[PDB]
Amino acid sequence: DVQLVESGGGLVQPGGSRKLSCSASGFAFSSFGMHWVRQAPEKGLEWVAYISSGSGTIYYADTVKGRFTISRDDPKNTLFLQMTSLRSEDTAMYYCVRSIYYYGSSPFDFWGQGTTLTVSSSDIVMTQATSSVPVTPGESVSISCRSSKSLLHSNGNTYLYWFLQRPGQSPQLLIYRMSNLASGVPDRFSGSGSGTAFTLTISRLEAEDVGVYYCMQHLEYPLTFGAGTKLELK
Amino acid sequence: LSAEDKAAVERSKMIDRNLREDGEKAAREVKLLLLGAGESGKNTIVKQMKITGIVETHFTFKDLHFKMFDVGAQRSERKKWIHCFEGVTAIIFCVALSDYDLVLAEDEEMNRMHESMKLFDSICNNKWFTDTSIILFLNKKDLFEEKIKKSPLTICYPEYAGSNTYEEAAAYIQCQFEDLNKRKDTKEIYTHFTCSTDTKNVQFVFDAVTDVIIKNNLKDCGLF
Amino acid sequence: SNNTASIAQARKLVEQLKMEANIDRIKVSKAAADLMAYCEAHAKEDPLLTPVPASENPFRE
Amino acid sequence: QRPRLSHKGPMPF
Amino acid sequence: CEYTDWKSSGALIPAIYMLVFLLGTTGNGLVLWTVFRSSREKRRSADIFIASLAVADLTFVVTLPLWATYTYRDYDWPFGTFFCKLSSYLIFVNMYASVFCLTGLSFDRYLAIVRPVANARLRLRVSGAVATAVLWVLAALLAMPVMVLRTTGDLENTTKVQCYMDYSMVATVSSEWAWEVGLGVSSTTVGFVVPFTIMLTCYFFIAQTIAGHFRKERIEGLRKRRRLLSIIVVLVVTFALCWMPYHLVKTLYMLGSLLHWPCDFDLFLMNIFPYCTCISYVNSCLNPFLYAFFDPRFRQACTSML
Amino acid sequence: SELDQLRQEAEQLKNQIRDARKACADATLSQITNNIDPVGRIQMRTRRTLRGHLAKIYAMHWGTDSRLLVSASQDGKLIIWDSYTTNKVHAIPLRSSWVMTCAYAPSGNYVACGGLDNICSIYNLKTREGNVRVSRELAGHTGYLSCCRFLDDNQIVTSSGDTTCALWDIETGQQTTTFTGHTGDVMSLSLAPDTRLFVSGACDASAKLWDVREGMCRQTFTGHESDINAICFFPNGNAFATGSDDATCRLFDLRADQELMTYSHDNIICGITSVSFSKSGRLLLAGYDDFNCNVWDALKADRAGVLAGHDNRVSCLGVTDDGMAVATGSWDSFLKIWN
Repeated sequence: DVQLVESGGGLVQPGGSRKLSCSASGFAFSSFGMHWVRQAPEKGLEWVAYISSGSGTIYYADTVKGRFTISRDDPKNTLFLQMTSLRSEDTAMYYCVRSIYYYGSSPFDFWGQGTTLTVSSSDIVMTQATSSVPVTPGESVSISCRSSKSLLHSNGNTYLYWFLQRPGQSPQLLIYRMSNLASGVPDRFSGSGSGTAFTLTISRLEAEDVGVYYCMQHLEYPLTFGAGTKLELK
Repeated sequence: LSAEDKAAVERSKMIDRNLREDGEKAAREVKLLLLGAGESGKNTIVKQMKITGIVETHFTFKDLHFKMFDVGAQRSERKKWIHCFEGVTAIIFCVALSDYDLVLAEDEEMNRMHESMKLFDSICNNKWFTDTSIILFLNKKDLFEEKIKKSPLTICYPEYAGSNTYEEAAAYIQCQFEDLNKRKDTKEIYTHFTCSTDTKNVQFVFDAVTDVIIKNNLKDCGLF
Repeated sequence: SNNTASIAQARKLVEQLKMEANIDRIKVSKAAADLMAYCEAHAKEDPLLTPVPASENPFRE
Repeated sequence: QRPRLSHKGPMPF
Repeated sequence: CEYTDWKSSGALIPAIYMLVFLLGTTGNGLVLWTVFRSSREKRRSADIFIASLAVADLTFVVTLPLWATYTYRDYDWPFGTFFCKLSSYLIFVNMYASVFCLTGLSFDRYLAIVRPVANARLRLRVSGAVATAVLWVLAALLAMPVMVLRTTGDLENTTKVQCYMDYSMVATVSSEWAWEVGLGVSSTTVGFVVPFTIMLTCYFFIAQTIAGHFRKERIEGLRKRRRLLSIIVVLVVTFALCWMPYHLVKTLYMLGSLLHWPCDFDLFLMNIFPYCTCISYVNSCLNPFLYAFFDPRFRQACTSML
Repeated sequence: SELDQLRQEAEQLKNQIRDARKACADATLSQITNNIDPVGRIQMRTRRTLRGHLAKIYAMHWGTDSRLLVSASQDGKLIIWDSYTTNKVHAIPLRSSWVMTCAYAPSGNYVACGGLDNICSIYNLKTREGNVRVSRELAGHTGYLSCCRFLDDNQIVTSSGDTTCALWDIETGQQTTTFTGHTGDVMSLSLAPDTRLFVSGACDASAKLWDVREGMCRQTFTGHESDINAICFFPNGNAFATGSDDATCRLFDLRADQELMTYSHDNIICGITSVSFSKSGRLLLAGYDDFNCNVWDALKADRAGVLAGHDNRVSCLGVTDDGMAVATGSWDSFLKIWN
């Protein structure tokens, strides 16, 4: 029922300016904090901007700046993203994210299919040193991740999120905030982990478990991703 | 505070602002209580001011949003759900003036008007309606006048009913209902002889509600 | 008729009263002892009865 | 000499 | 002529100053105690405005004894240059706050009981914290150029200290009086006059809209309507006869200085300013029992106050 | 007539029940627990003053996690409270603003409200829509709903104005059980910790122990002088407390079906709106009409504290599942967390 479709993109002249629009459906748009997340053509994800519900807090990244502007139209359920100068590093697979925040919420619950943008010719670091692991069916494999600062806040919870990017598919939330299972996700994707280095558990690996696993910290707003761990089916 | 904690705080502020807006909207709206003894004129009154539990009403007269909760169908102990209607501006007590020469057709010993008299006395002297005015509507005045032309009022009221004239009988009954208000200083009973074809009862309710609003504003300020 | 309905109501009231009267009972002394034993057993985990340190308090801290 | 009513008493002017 | 010589006046002003102190300080102490203890339960719309008026009078009479001893000492101000700057700042901002809380109460009563079905949103969006804040800030800004004049030091040098308003630190003696006239005229315009105009023009409408709604011809109804219609005038005219004498004697003197008004009057036109001052001061002590105390629920709240 | 004979039989049965209770009344709880150490004075201070409601709070209910909290009011709002940070998680606008009871499901995904509309409305707290939508309107009662408690995510028990209690199926809107044995207005129902025997109190000054798997008035509890307003099960499901407007609250056990203790004071002339029990069942907090909630020692009928600090009558009251806090609500539109 919940659907997010991205519009706008393609090829841009150097120092160009194009607006990316995201029209929402199937959920209460005005109660969700919209996001924008980019992805290099071969590398991992990267956070771009964030507009809260009610247009209260407008937080951008460091690589992108005043060129990138994020706007929300509660009416008509459209999320926007405009830029004023397109450097060569701005060619990416941009993704929209819905995020809702209360006590037991599940932030980064849903994503979108994304849109293509191509150019024309401190922050916590999530490393995830493991790059490729051959995986066999049923084999219980584990994915590691390490941050540059302790993610366990004084609220008794840590702000590490886990995502799965199947080949050719949009990123999907697996566990949110240190091993809390998301909605519509098989229970084989367990979590577990503590401290500043965190592990994962897949248990009975199936054909749908193939892909690349991404990390993200939600403690500080820079919101740094990490290079993923591809699971080659072998 | 973490990012999620601040976002939750912002959500709480948005919820608080919505609650404040809703409360301000509701504070500028008038609560009425349609509650009387006889249900025969109940339906007529509620229908004409409109045009399995608590039923609602929403009519706007002269830029005043009214809601009137008719609670006659509850058929439960009144002492437990009547404290809910404590903020009600006025109770529209509708009673049948044609119950004269009738004996309620059920008890066969006590008049329907006589029972409605105790019902009024209880409502008007209730603890929660100390400062709540009552808009008394005496319906079936046509049937009352034809019955008074048929026979005198002495049958229903042997204790000096007055005269055979409809005006005198109605005045005596209206006084016999008004004097039941022991607290004749805080509240004020608004009596109104309403015809079946009459359409000014909505205007009468509006006038009574405006007067009660002025009274409550006077009390809210220091001028009381 | 109404008389038959009253007879049925009286019969069901009598049946309910008999069923309630058939219930086995123990001593009030035993019930009080059980309540006291539960209270003494769980008296060490009640935060309201014995205030917990402010650090452990989810509200004070 | 006319006093200016400003010497004695508060509320100057 | 001149040579103001009233032994009785000099001997009497300190006593009445101290009397209005010993009356008003308590007369607002009880009001503050009530409006601060029994506030969240009563939730009256006038609590903010009566609280502002009560604190205005409290400050209006707190620094009275030093002025009284100033008069009694045959001048000779025994206090600092900054301190009676402070005193005048207080007893002037308090004057403005008193008249403006009276007019604010009048305006709130207008929006409450004149057009209750067409002015509720305006009343809730204006009559409240924001109106009080604007009133107090405006009072401070109108009393701003007052501490910019007062100094301290003798002019006869016969050990006669005074803290007159200098008017030379800001201007010259040539246009000195010619500009004090204008400053006092503007002060009269924004003091007694304008709040009196607004307060009367809205209390009159309150009467016009209440004498047709409480006029239900019934014994209790006439008593209630008589009470309200009488208290409206015992409200307006109290301000109107304890503030008008001050602003009339003052303006008569100021006009005469440029009119050479004869001195067959000066004997008391020069020495009734203390008496008009005392009358204006007792107006402050009379406010608590009229724009506050009257309402019996407030009264029984006062009985709850210790 | 035969009606007189049946009435005589009923009177004889009542006499037999009374005689059995009297025979089983060998001692008293007050005598048995007189040698124990007095609890002492428990002075609680408000930690969180939950503000935002704009009318009388008619009911509240704690969540299972002892942090989330739900409240209802005449404004027409059901508010989920984050008691730790005073954050309003949700704000549900009711269909009818005449609510007298609310419930938090043990799983935490459902909240139920009802009142003078005679409908128990169930709201879905967890949805991909990102909002709270009404999931089911359980209707069929002929009186105002006064108390509703969840058994599971698909089963609720509802005590209405009319003498009828109901066990409902959330999925299929039919009523599973009829629970028809009262002779008056039934206000408060409790629920055993095991959810197989729920007790309920009415306006006949009688409390009924109901069997929920089949439907049966297992036991009847008399002793009050006026209508029972509040009820609460003991931590262990073999006792419960009742509150009435006769200015008394009593302890009724189940295995002996007699009154154990009556908690009354001379200075208390007002009624009781809500009652509740603490963990270990040493404290019996009761919300009175004299504007303050009172802490009673359950084992010893003696004063142990007063939760003063509510302007109007204390309507609703509840203790957490972990016993950390007491959340008290009143008609002055304020929710207070006492610890």
